[PDB]
Amino acid sequence: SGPVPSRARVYTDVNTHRPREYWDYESHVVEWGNQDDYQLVRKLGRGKYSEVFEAINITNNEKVVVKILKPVKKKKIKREIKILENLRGGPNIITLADIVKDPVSRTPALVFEHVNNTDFKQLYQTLTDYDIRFYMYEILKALDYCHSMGIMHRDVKPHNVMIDHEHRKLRLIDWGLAEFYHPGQEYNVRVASRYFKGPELLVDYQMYDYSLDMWSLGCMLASMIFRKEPFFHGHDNYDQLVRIAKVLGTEDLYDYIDKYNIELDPRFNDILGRHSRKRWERFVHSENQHLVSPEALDFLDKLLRYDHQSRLTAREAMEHPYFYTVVKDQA
Ligand SMILES: CC(=O)c1[nH]c2ccc(F)cc2c1-c1cn(CC2CCN(CCNS(=O)(=O)c3ccc(-c4c(O)cccc4F)cc3)CC2)nn1
Ligand SMILES: [Cl-]
Repeated sequence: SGPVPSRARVYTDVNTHRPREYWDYESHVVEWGNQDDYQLVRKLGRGKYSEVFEAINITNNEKVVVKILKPVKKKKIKREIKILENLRGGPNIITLADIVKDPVSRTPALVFEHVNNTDFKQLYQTLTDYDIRFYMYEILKALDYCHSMGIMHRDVKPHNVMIDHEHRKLRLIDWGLAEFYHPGQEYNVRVASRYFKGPELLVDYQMYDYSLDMWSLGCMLASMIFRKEPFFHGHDNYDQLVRIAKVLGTEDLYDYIDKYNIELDPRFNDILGRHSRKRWERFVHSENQHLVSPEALDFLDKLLRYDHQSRLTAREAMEHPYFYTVVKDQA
């Protein structure tokens, strides 16, 4: 036969219970403003699907970010917009403030609240163990919210987390890969960034769920606390899985494959090999020990599992002892 079906352990039917217009983004009609309200100041970054500019709203002098979309499928634009609107006001979700089209070229852009991330290379290399716990909690607040709202982010990774440390402000950004979760729907595995792709995506298991975001969360925590960017440094999609096999081991991988009756690409035959599951200690050394603790390693081990159904949910994660101290201060 073919694969064994899978359903998310939490928020399973959340979208079944909502009215249709909530998730049927194909039919959302969009209302465009004039980009001429917004004047671009400088460029902030590029990417596969967009360029991002700092801009000024000339009607109220407010500073904003304009995200000019490169040509995506028309329905992916509706999708991102509908997701952003559904999540607007949620904890640590970037707030969408406008939808405009260039008046001549007719290119669409989204307008967001500005997050000030400048002097971030300092931030990277100087977050305390406490700050990492803090910002992990902030990320998790964003993921529990969007998962509870029936939405898979699918592209969690440091570049899609914006932090303004001066104001301990974190926003989860770029929802253009996000999808609504529906039980039984088979999704596109060609999502996320290579180093953050979950095993489900690498073996072509299409019926995945919110747990994917938590595998990605796992790869950021590991690469933060070990100081190894990226943690799983694969050289293509196939070899990405080998690199995970070299840490998680092959026994658990092949048990996962068997559990879900996954057809494994015959390419993986020769390369996956035979690998023992490593202890997290072999990634510790004097330069990163200050960020590694028993709690951090228990927490991380519970995110990086082959079987998506067995990874910690966002909510379960926020309850881990790792965050005991963060939870206390918030109060
Ligand atoms: C791209 C895009 O659609 C976009 N759309 C927007 C909408 C509104 C807006 F205003 C801006 C944009 C942008 C947007 C994108 N950019 C450029 C990048 C430059 C690289 N940094 C990554 C470092 N992050 S960061 O907070 O230091 C960071 C991240 C994570 C951690 C971390 C970790 O990796 C692991 C554990 C704990 C952690 F905290 C640390 C720092 C992010 C911004 N600027 N604006
Ligand atoms: Cl964005």
